[PDB]
Amino acid sequence: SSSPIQGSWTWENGKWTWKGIIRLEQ
Amino acid sequence: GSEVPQLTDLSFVDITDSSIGLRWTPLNSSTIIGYRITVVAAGEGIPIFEDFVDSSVGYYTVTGLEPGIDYDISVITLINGGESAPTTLTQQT
Repeated sequence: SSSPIQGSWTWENGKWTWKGIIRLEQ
Repeated sequence: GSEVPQLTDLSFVDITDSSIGLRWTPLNSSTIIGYRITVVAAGEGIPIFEDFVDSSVGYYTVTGLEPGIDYDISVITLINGGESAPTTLTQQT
């Protein structure tokens, strides 16, 4: 199902972490 | 068309204003160990306390946030990993 908003995976610090603007928007 | 499960991307469910239903699907290869969710509030002199949940519970709930406030979150994935040294070229003259 489609979600209000979605980000993506980011590779950094020799580790995979999920980050973005802030909590789920709208 | 058969048993070939690829990497599953993270997904969000039960989204609210002061609460959200964070859910993720661990990788069969990813080490099965309790994960820690870190959250930071910007509209407060102090950030919210983290939480530790077993790996079996690929899902967790975090409430007590504030609307109209910028909350900085971070999903850290700590896992040992599968056995290293699979198949490579061995040095030999």
